[PDB]
Amino acid sequence: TEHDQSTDIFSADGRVFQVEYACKAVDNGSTAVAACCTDGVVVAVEKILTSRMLEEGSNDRIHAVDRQAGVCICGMLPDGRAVVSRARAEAENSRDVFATPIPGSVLASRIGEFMHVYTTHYAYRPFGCSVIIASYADDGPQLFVSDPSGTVAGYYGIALGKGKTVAKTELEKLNFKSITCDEAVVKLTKILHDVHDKSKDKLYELEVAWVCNKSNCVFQHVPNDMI
Amino acid sequence: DRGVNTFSPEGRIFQIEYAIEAIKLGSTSLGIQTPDAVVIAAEKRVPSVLVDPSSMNKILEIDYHMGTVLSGMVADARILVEHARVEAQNHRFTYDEPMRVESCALATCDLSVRFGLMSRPFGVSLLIAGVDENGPQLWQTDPSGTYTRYDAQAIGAGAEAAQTVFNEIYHRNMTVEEAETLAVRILKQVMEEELTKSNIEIAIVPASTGKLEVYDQTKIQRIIDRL
Amino acid sequence: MSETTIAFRCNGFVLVAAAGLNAFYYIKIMDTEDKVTQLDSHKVVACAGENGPRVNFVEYIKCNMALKRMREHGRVIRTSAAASFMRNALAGALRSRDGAYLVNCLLAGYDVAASSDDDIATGPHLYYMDYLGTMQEVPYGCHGYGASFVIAMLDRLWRPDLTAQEAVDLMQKCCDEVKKRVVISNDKFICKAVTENGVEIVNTVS
Amino acid sequence: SAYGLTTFSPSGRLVQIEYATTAASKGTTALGVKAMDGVVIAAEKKTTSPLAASLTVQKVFVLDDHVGCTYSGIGPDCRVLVDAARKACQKYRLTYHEPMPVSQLVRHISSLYQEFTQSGGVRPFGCSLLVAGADSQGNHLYQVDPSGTFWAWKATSIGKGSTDAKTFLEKRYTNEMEIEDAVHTALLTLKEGFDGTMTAENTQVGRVSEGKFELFTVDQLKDYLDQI
Amino acid sequence: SSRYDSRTTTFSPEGRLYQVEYAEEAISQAGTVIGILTTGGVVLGAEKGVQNSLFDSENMEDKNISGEKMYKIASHIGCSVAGVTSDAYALLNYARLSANRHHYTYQEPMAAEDLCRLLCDEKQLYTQYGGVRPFGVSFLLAGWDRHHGYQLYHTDTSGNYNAWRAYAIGQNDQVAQSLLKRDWKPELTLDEGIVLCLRVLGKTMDTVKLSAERLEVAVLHKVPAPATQKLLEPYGVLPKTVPEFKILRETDLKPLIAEADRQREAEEAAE
Amino acid sequence: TTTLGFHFDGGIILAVDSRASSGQYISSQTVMKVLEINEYLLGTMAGGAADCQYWERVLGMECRLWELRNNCRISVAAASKILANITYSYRNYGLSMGTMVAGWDQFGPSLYYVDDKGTRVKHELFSVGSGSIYAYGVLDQGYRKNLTVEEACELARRSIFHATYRDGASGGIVTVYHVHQGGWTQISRDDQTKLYDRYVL
Amino acid sequence: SYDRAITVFSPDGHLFQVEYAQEAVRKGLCAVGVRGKDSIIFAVEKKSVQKLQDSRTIRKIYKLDEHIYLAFAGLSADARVLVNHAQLECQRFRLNYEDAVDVDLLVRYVAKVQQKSTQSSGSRPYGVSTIIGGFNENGQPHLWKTDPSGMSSAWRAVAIGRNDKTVLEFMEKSYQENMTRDQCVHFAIKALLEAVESGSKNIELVVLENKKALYMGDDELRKFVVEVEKEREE
Amino acid sequence: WSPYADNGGTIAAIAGKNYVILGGDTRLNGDFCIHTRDDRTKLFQLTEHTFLASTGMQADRLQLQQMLKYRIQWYQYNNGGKLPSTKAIAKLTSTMLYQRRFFPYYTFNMVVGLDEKGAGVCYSYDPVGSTEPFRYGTSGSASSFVEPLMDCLLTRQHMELSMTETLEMLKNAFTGAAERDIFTGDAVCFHIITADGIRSELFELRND
Amino acid sequence: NQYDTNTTTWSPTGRLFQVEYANEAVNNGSAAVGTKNKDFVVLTALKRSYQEKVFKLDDHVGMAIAGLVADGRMLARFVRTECMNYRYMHDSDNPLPLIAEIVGEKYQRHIQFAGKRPFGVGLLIAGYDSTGPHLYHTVPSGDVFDFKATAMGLRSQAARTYLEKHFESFPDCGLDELIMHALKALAAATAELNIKNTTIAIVGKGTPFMVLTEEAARKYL
Repeated sequence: TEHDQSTDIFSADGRVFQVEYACKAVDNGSTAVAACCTDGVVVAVEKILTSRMLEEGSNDRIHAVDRQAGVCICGMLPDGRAVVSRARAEAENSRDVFATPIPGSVLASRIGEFMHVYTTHYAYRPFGCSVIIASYADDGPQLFVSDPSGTVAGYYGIALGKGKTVAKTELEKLNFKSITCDEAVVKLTKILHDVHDKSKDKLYELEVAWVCNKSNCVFQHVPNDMI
Repeated sequence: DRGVNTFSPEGRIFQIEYAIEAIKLGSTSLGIQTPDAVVIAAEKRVPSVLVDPSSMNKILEIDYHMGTVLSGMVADARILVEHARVEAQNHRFTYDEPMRVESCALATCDLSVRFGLMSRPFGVSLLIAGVDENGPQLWQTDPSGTYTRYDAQAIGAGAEAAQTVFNEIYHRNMTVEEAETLAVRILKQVMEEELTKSNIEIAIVPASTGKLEVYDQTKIQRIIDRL
Repeated sequence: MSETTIAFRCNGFVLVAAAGLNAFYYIKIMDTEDKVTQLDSHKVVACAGENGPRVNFVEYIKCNMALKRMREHGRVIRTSAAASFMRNALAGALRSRDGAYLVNCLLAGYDVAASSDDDIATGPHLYYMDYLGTMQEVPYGCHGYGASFVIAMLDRLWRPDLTAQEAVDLMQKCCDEVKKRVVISNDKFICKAVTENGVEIVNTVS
Repeated sequence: SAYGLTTFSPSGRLVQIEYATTAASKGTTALGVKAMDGVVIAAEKKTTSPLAASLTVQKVFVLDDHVGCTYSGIGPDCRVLVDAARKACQKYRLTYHEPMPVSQLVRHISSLYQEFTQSGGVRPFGCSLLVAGADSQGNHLYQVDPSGTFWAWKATSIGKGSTDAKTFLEKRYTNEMEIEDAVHTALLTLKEGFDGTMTAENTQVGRVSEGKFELFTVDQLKDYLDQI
Repeated sequence: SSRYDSRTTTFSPEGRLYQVEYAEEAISQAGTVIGILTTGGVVLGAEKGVQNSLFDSENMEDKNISGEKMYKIASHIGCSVAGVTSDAYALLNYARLSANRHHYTYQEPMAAEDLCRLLCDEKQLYTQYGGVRPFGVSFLLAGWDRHHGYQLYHTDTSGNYNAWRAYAIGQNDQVAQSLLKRDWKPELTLDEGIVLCLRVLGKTMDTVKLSAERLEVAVLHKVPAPATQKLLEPYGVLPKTVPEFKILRETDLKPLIAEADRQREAEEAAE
Repeated sequence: TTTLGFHFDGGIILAVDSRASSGQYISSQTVMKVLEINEYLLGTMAGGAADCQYWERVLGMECRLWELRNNCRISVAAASKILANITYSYRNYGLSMGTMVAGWDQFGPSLYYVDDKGTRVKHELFSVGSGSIYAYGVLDQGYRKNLTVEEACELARRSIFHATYRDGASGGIVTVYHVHQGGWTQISRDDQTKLYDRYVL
Repeated sequence: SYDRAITVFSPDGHLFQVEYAQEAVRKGLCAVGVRGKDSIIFAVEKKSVQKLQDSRTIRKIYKLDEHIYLAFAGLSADARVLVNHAQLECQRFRLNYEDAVDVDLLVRYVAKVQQKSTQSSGSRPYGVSTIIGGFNENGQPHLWKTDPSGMSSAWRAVAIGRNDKTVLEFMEKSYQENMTRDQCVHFAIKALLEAVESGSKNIELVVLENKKALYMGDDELRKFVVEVEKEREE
Repeated sequence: WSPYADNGGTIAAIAGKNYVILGGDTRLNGDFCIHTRDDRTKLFQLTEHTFLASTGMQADRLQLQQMLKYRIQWYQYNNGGKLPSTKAIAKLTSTMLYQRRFFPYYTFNMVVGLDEKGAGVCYSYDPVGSTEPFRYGTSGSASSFVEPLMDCLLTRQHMELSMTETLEMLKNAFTGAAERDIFTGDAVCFHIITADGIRSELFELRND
Repeated sequence: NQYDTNTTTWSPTGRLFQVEYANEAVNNGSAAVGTKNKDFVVLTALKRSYQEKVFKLDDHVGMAIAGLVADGRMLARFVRTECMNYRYMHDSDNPLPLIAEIVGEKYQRHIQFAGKRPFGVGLLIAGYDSTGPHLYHTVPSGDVFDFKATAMGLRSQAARTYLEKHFESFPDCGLDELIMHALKALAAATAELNIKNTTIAIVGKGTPFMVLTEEAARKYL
C-alpha cells in the first residue's frame, strides 16, 4: 500500500488513488445543482455556515469569470479559487489575442487541462474541488463540469456533493426544452431545501446565479428577493 | 524520514523545537537591565589549559553602542553577528545615525528563518544589549525568529536555576554594583569549575556615555572580592 | 610613448632599464617611479603605460605565477612559459568586454636547472611584447618615443660577448641619447641585471 | 527528480546495469558476419498477428550512407540511440567534409550509454546494438551493450537465440569468405534458431559493400532465400 | 520521489562513505594490472581475458595510442585501468583535455603529479556533491618530467593517490605485491623490468608457459629527439632525448618471453 | 579647486580652498574639501564633488568593518588600495576624482594620490586641482624635510593663498590639517582676503 | 541540481552528519603542532614503512602562502579541496589590499567554509580537522585549530586525529613557555610516540621560523628520534 | 524626442533660530506656452518638520517625491513607528540621487526643516546629490538674481530677524524675480515651519 | 499515520492532515478579538517582556496575529508592499475586499506544492474604505471569512460565546460601548486586563488605523 502516496504512480489495477481520494473531498461537501434552459443557465448552491456572526456574501461559492460566464465551486473553496483565477486569465487572453469572448466549450477544456496537469507530477497534489462552468457566448447557453481528474463533460442538468443521488432523481422530472429561468429558480431552490440534512448542518443559506436573455447575457447573482 | 518543513500535531515545526534543545546544552549567558546601564556576562568554558582564552570570546561588538553574548553553536553565531554588523553600518551609511537596538534585533531574526536556501535553522540564541534614545535595553533572539525585550534573562544550561535567583533578588531599580554582583553570583552557582577572573567575561553599556566597555581581568577581580 | 624602456641580452645576463616619469598632462608629478618589476627570483618585466593598467596587469601575472608555484613544489617556472601566459592574457583582453590592457612589456629571465633530471639549456632570455599580444624572442628591444634612436645604436654597437663593464657603459650611452633627442623629458632611469645569481640593481646607471 | 537510480551494492555490483542487460538478452535474435570485402547484418521481425502490417516494422537502420545498425531488446530505447547516431554523423561531415569513421561513431554511442548509468533521475538503456560500416581502415562490425562497453567482432549474435547462433558461426566461419557467401551463412544461421518458417517478409537484411550500406528490399531477399 | 533517494553523498555512522567502499570492492574483482619503475623507464603490464577466435582488430592507423588496457594521455604520460570500463573512458577524456589545455596555455608539458591531482579532484567531487554514484575506477599512471624524472602513481576510488616503485591492482594483488617486494631492486634496466613484469603476471594467471596473446605491455621511455628545424623555428631548442609511450607488439615480446621462461625453469629446478 | 599635501619630519600637512564653480557661476564659497574618513585617516576632494563624497563614505564604511572583524586598524596602503580598485572597476563609466589619502600607521606617515582611472601613487608631495599649477611654484621653493610644525603650516597656507589669488576656480577659506601619530588635528581656517592683508607688506 | 537537505537536527539537539564527520577525523593519522618563542613545529604520523613506497614521499603538510602552513587529520581528499580554497584566498587578499594576509584572518575564512558545508542543501560536511600556523609581518607566531563544525580556537600546543586525547594529556603536563627551535622539535617527536609505534620513517616534520621553512630530511630526523628514544627508557 | 523638459520657476528658503520659511511659485510652463497658473507640485511635505522643494522637470520631481515617501514609510515600520529627522532625510536623499548617476533626475532639490536643537536648516543639492547645510538657498530660473540679494541683506560682508521681517524680504525677492524672469509668476505658496506646526499663505505676483 | 507528513498527500477519507496541524498553531496562540458597528472596527489582544501582536498595514487598515510570529511578519511585509503599490498607481486606498483575496490566494499556494510549508498563523484584518468598515479572519488552509464579530486563539470559544449574546446590538452602539464589549469578550478568555498586557486598536470614519497609547487606554481599563 505504498502505491497511494503520490499522484505520479499507477496501482496494479490501473488506478491513480490520490485522485480518487481528492474526489472523496468533493463528495462530502455541500450540494450544488444547475440547469440549462432555452434562455440561459441557472446555478444554485448550499452554503453551510460555521458561525451565526458572518456578514452576507462571506465565503461565496459563485464567481464571474467574464461578462457572459461564471463558475460555481464544490468541495474545497480555496482550491476552487485557484481555478477561478486561471479561468479569468484564459477569458482575458481570448479577448486580448483573438478578439472574441471565449466560447463555453473552449473555456471548459482549458480548465480541464489545467486540473489534469496536477495529477501527473510527484511534487503537486490534485485539486479537491469540482467546478461547474456556465456560459452564454456565440455558441449558445452551455453548462459543463470539470472534476479533480481533469475530466470534462456537458450537461442539461447536474448535481454535485453529498445530496447528489437524491437531487439527480428530482432533476430528471424537469422538461429542459420548455422551462424558463424564473421557473428554474423556484424548482432548483426547492430541491436544495429538501435534501438539506437538519441534524448535521444547522445553519445554511442558498446562493443563486444566472446568465440569460433577461439579463442581456450578463452572468450575475439573482436579486435576494427571488427566493 | 520526515521533512524539514513538517508540522507536529500540536502545531510546532519539529526542526525548530530541536534547535531549541541544542541551545539548552550551551555554556551559560545572562543579562540584567538597570535604569543606569545594561550588563551582560558569560561563562567562558575552555577545553584545556593549552588554549589561549583570548581566542574564545563569547562577547562581541556590533557597533559602538551595542554588544552581544551568544549561546549554543558558536560557528552558527558568527554568521548572525556578521549580518548584524553589516546592517548597522548600512544604516549609518544611508541615514547618518546609529541604528536602534530593537531594529538590529529585528534584522537578525529576518536572517534566522530562511530555511526549507539553508537546510536547517541556526542553533543559536543571542542577547543583545545597547543604548539609544529609549535608554538601556536587552533583547533576546531565538531560532523561531521571535525577539523579545527583557529586564533580566539567562540562556543555556544554567538557565532554569538562574530564573529562580532572579525571581527572588531582581527588582527594577538596582544599581550598577548590585547587578555586577548578582551576575557573578549566578555564575558561581550554576557553573561546574571554580570561578577565576580568566574564566568569565563581563561588559556594560551605560546611559551616561552610551558606549560599550568590556571589563579586563583586573577589574573583574574587584567584583569577585566584593562577594 | 611618453616613457622609454630598453633591454638587451649578452652571454650571461640581461640588462633592463626604464624611465621614472609620472605625469598629469604637461606637469611632472614625480620622476622616480620604479617600472622594472620583479616577478620571481630570476625574472623581471619592464612595462610602459598609464599607472592603472600597468599595476593591475603585473599584479595579475604575479598572483597566477605564485599560485602555479605552490601547486608544483615551489619550483622555478621557465621563462618561455611565463611569456606564453602573459601573451595569452594580453590577447584574451583584446577580445573581451573591458578591452585591451594598454601596456607594452619586455620580459627577461635567467633559466636555471630544476633538478638532476632536467635537460633544459640554462641561459638568459628576452621577449618583446606589445599591448595586442604580439610576442617575439629578441637579442635587444625597446618601447616608447626613444626606442628608434636606441635600436639603431645597438644595431651599431651591441655584441653577444660584451663583459659586464662594457654593457653598463653601453646602457649609459643609450639612456643619454634619449635625454638628448626626445622632447618629452625622461631625466632618470632605473636599471636592473638578471644573472645566474638573481636580480640586482645597477646603481651607476641613471 | 535529480538523484541517481543506479548504485553500487555490497559486492561491488551495479544491479540496474545487469537487469538492463537481461532485458537486452530477451529480445529477438540479430546477427552479423564480416567478410573480406563487406559485412552483413540480419534480424528476425515476427509480428504478434497477421493484422499487423509487416512492411513498416524496421529492425535494421541506415545511420548514414556508409554505416548501419541492428538491435535486440527494448525497441523504443533503440530509437533514441539511432537518432543521436544520425545526428553525430552529420555533425562530423559539416566539420571535416568526410564520412565519420565507425570507430568514432561507436565511441560516441558508448558515451551516451554511460551517461544513463550515472546521471540523476534516469535508468539505463535496455538494448544492445550491432553496428556495421566501411571507412578508410576497411570494413567493421561492432557490438555495444547497456554498460557502454563495446567489442569488435568477426561474427556474432545478440538476443534470445544467441548462444546457439554463436556456436554455429564458430564452426562455419573462415577468414577468406566473399560477401555473397557471408549473406548465405547469415541466413542459414538464422533459420536454425527460427520458430516457424523463415520468409522474406518476416526477416530483414542489410549489407555493406563497395563502401556503401544498403537494406535489401523484400524482392532482393526472396532471391537469396530460394537458393538456401 | 524523495522516499526513493538512496543518499549516495551522506555520511554513515562511523564517518564512512558506503558507495566509495563498495566501488573499491568492484576494482578488486577486475583484471590484474602491474607497474614497475626502472632506471630506463616505467613498465605497465596487464592480463587480458580469455581469447575467443571470433574477436577482431579495430585496425587503427597508429598502434601506440590505445590497447585493451593501456591508454596514452600525452606524449609524456600513459596509464592503465582497473574497474568499470565505460567510467574509465569518461575520466580518460577529462585527463586528455586537461593535459592538452595546459600545453595550450603555457606551451610546455603538464607535470605528472599535477595531472594526477586534477584527476583525483574530479573523483572527490562526486563523493561530496550532487546525489549520484561515484566513479568505479583505479588508475596506474606512468610519467616523465623535468622536476622528478620517471614516476609511477596509483589513484583509488576515494580520490587519493600515492607514489610507488612497484605496485599491483586488480584480482591477485596480494600475491603480485609479495613477489615484487622480493625481486625489485634500485638498479633495474628497462629490459630487466619487462622480464620481471611477465614473470609476476605468469604467476598470478597460473600458467607454466606465458601466452603472448593473453598479455599486454607498455613502456614510458626516452628516445632520441627527431628533427630540429632551426630554419622554421630560429629560437626553438629541443634536448637530446624526448619521452615516448609505446605499446609492445608480439614481435618485440618474443625474446623477452623466452628469458622469462628460462628463469621459470631454473626456479623449478632448485626446488 | 586647489588641494595640496606633503610629508615632513613631523607628519603630513594637508591644505585646501573652499569654492565650487561650474566655470563661470560660483555655487558656494564654503564647501569642506577635506573628508574626515574616520579618526586616523583623511581624504581630499577634487573633480566631481558628488563622486568624491560618495566613494569616500563607502571607504569609511569598509575601514570600520575591517576594524570590527580583525580588532585592529587598517593600514594606509590597504585603505588607498580599496579606493583604487573601485575607481579602476569604474574606469569606463566616467567618474571625475582626484583624491589624496593620508594617515599614520605602524610604518609611519604615508601619503597617496588616487584618481578616477585607477591610478595610485605614493610620494612625498602632491598638489591637485585647477590651481595646482600655481601652488607648486611656491611649495617647491619652500619645501624641506626638516621644517617645524609651525613653518610647515605657514608654507602650506601661503601656497594655497597664491593659487586663490590667480586661479578663477579657487578662492574662499583656506584650511590646514596636521596628521600626526595620535591621529589628526584641524590647525586653522582663514578667509583668503584677510590673508592678503597680512602678506602684502 | 540535487538540493536535498542532508544535515538536519534530530530530537535531542544533535546534528548527526556533523558528529559522523568528527568520527572520521578520530580515525585519521595523528598530527601535532607546537608554538615556541620564535618557531612553530608541525609533526605528522605517516601511513607506514614499505619496501615498495617511493622514497620521495607525497607531502601531507601544505604551504598556503610564504608564511603560513597547514596540517590535517581525516579524509585526505577532502583536505586537498580545502587547501585549494585557502591558497586562492591568500592571493585574492594580496590583489585587494596589497599586504600579505594575517594568519587569524585566513583561519576565519577556512572555518567559514567548513561551517557553510554543514548548512548547505545538496552537500555533506568536510570530514577534516586542520592545524594552521604562521607568522605575521611583525614576527609574532600564531597557531590555530579548526573542527568540521567550523569552530576555531588558538593553542600553544595541540593534537588531532587518533589518540588525540592521550597526546593532549601528555602535552598538558610537560609543556613549558618559551622553548628553543631544538627543544620544540624534541617535545613534538616525544608527544607523537605516545600514539605511534616506531619512529623510523613514520614521521614527517616541518619547522617554520620567521622568514624560513624546512621539510626536515631523514638524517637530521634520525638524530632527533634516537635522542628521544633514549630518554623514554628512563 | 527628448526624455527631458524644463518646466520653469523658482524656489527659495530662509532659516531662523527656531523657524524656517520656504516659498515656491505656481506657474507650470510648456514650450512657448503655459499649461496652468496654479500648480502645487514644487513643495512636498515629508514629515511635520521637513519639506522637499524642487525645480526643473515636473515629471521627475513627482517620481522623487513618491520614492522618498515610501522609503520614509519603511523606516517607520522598521523603527517602532518613529519618523526620521531632517538630517537623516537629507542624507537619504543624497544617496538616492547618486544611485541614479547614469540616468539622472532632472531636478534641483532642497530639503528644509528643523534640526534637533529646533533651529532651521536648508540643504541644497546638485542633480547627483552633493550638498551642504546652510542658512538660506534658492534654485530655478530666477536663482541667479535672488541669491546675490540674499548674500547682501543676510551676511553683509561689504558693509537676528523676526519671522515677520524674514517673510517680507522673501515677498520682495519674488516680486523682483517675477518682473525680470519670463518663466516665474502668478503666485507664491509660502510655508512657515515651527515646532508647534505649519502655517501657510498665498501671495499674488504679476500674470504676464 | 501514513498520511500526515506532507502537504501533497490526500488521506483515504479526503483530508489534508498537515493543513489541519498548521491550523493548531493558530488555536494555541494568545487570544485576540474583533468587533464592528456602523462606522468603526475595534481589535483587542492579550500582549503580556512585551510581545508584538498588532501591526499597521496602511493608513486605512491593520491586523492582529495568532500563531507563528515570523510568518505573521512575512505576511505583514507582503500586504504593506501591495498597499503601497496600489496607492502609487491610483492615489487612493487599496479596497479591503481585494486585500482579503490576495492574502487568501497566497496562503493556498503554500498548501499545494512540496517545496513550500503552510503558514502557521491566523490574522484578524480590520479596515475602513469607501464601502464602510470591514473585518476579515484568515487561516492556514487559505479560507477567508467576513465577520461582524469574532475571536481567535487559546480559549477563544468563551470569547465567541460572549459575542454571540450581544453582537446583534452592535450596529447601534457608539465607539465607547463597542470598545467595552471587545474587552469583556477578551476577559472571558482569561490575571486581569491592565494597560500593560492589553492592546486596543481602532479604525473607522475620520479615524486612520491607530493603536491607543497607555494614556488613552486608561479611560477603558
